[PDB]
Amino acid sequence: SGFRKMAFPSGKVEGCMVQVTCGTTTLNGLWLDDTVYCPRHVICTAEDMLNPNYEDLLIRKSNHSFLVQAGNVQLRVIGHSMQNCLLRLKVDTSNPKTPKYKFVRIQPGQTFSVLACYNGSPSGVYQCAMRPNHTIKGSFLNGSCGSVGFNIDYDCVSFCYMHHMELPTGVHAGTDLEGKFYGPFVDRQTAQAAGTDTTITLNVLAWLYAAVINGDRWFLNRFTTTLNDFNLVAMKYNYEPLTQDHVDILGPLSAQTGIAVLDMCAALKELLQNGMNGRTILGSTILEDEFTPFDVVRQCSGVTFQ
Amino acid sequence: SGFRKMAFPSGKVEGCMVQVTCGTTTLNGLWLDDTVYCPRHVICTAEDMLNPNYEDLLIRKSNHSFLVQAGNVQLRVIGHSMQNCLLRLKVDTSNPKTPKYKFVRIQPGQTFSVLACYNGSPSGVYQCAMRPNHTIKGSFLNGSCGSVGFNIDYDCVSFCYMHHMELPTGVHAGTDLEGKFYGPFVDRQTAQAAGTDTTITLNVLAWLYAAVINGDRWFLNRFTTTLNDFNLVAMKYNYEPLTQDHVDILGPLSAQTGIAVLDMCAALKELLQNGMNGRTILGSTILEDEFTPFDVVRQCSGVTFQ
Ligand SMILES: O=C(Cn1nnc2ccccc21)N(Cc1cccc(Cl)c1)c1ccc(-c2ccc[nH]c2=O)cc1
Ligand SMILES: O=C(Cn1nnc2ccccc21)N(Cc1cccc(Cl)c1)c1ccc(-c2ccc[nH]c2=O)cc1
Repeated sequence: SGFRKMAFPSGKVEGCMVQVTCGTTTLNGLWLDDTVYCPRHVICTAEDMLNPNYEDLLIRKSNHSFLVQAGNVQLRVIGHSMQNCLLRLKVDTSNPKTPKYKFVRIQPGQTFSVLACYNGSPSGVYQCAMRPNHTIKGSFLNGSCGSVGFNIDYDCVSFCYMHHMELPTGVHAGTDLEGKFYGPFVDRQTAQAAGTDTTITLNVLAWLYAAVINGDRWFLNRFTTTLNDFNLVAMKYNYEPLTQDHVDILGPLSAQTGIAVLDMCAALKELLQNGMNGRTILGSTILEDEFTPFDVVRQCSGVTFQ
Repeated sequence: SGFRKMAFPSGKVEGCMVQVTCGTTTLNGLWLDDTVYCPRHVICTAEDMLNPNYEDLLIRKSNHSFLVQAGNVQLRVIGHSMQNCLLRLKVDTSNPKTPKYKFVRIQPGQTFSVLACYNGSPSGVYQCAMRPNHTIKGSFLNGSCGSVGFNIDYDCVSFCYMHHMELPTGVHAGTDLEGKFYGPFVDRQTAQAAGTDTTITLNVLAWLYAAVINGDRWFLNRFTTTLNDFNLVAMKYNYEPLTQDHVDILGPLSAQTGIAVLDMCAALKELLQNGMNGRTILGSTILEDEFTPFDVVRQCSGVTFQ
């Protein structure tokens, strides 16, 4: 029993974190096989951030413009290239701690673990969601750029995020491990801001199923809803519209608890309209949206507490 | 910016997790140097849990009654002894991944990271507090016994918890790494229940200082309080009494934000009496008590957003 915002064990990723220095500028990088990946803003001075031409900044560097430190070991850079908003540094040594890995581009609403790093040293791990507005509500200080997000499946690390920026509202923006930003953001100083965000409906439904699995039914009711009537309520409360694909994804949870998806939707409509009236769900007074249906199945018992 | 329930990176502990089997009974153990530590209930059948005499159950075992599996490697047991509610197994191999470590007995209100394990395989990591009632609000399923809690300080792992039991209210009980239970609990079937719990006052004050560091002052007020007048309010709301020692611990946070501790206490008295009136603090609608003053300093900027 219990339900916590659980991260994946971080060891497989800790063994891949290094420090990358170009002159006075330092941040973190990810060392897989004989390549180091890092934010391309490592080649900038603070003043270069105002309006950098990365092509122009990079052609002015050599291999030896870059220092890579792995623990107390200097790695020699033997090649370099830009890939979208990342630099790829070829190094003289393959990382002997390289796990089985993949690079994946996650979708909005999906969750991942972040390993917060400073100076190539891991400091902490926590679980995030990719918001609908393509930001993450992380916890990062200056020096955290190049920190990575990931999932683990059967000893394979799926890297999905590399940290680049804190936006003016204190949320975070970054790239996949091909250096494409999540959302409309750019690695230069502009008036860019986080767009309006929405609650991840699918995740709130998954977490209601988690509270039932764990033995709580108080918020259920005798009503059902149509998807259209649910979505008129969602629009009012700044919830993502629910789709048939979302209903289908909730099938396994529905089957484990014997609660039809649209009957769970009816419960959520009533929670949104009426509020929680001093009650909690899995220890929370608000409707949590940072657990996917997959996260609930990973963490909860396969046996409902009936 | 941001504030998250952050765990310590788990790698140093992942490298120490093994599986311990005595007949049909399996759980996790911790492999440091040439010793494996695990809950002594590994020597029980399910029926033995009703009223086990561990001295009597153990004298009936040999070294070869115990199988220890580290990945796909069988470790041979060459000695065994009971230490309070743990078994200590001597093995033929020193763990080459043993980190610098210590065993510490933490105090109520202090936090640690849990590495949830099944069959000697780590599955997840999350941060907990030791409740005043000597339980943790973990997330554990059957098979999780022998999972450990820890802190990390400068590459030294301080082990503080080993998982033994889920109590009837779905919270968790365990031991230090000398096998002494936290709280009044015993490793046998009794009517034992979690005692009444209280909110960790010190931690709520630390988290209010975190919200100020991160740039939020909305809940502050022009009042001050005495420690006695604060504690009459604490008694009413099931908060731990605040002590002078707690005031002294908050000195560094007070100094960083320029808010006197008793002025922060006055803010908390007003939040308890009036509620949050639809507002949030660091994204929360409730007063969070699972961050210590040390956790706030670790995670937050050394520079207040003034
Ligand atoms: O948000 C960042 C870096 N950040 N990432 N999480 C953070 C959390 C807290 C504080 C800062 C953080 N920005 C701003 C930015 C502006 C424009 C484009 C981008 Cl992509 C990022 C940043 C600021 C300074 C520098 C810099 C470059 C060269 C030498 N020295 C430096 O400081 C780099 C990035
Ligand atoms: O709470 C546990 C084991 N637990 N720990 N977190 C859990 C989370 C979810 C479910 C069970 C969990 N109890 C109960 C208990 C009773 C009396 C004393 C203690 Cl100390 C623990 C437990 C139940 C069964 C067995 C058992 C022993 C031998 C062979 N097979 C078995 O199943 C061991 C412990």
